[PDB]
Amino acid sequence: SISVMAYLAERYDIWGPFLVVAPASTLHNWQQEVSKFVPDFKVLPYWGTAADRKVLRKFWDRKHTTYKKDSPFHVMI
DNA sequence: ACAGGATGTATATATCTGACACGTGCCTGGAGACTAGGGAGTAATCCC
Repeated sequence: SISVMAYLAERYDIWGPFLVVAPASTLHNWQQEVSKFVPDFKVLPYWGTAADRKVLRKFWDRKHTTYKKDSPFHVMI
């Protein structure tokens, strides 16, 4: 799946809004998988408080419509 | 009025979040020992 995202990210240069969703036990290992294989392009999780949700989604929620985001954050996990 | 398929219930598990709860670093106001000025206690006494 990460290979699919990387291929259609930087062969066809749309490095994309990425949205991986899974059970909430595995996601730290998913963070480690992202951290191994593509820290070249970045990632952003959510775990905790609803206030933490509200503050983190401000530095998440799409910020820019046109290109993809021209982002410092493009993988919601 | 009866048949059929919807929703409802039941017993047992599971995950995941919310609004509480408890736990700890650390300042400053309370406690202790002290003196001495003095308001208060107290006997005395005029007299309303």
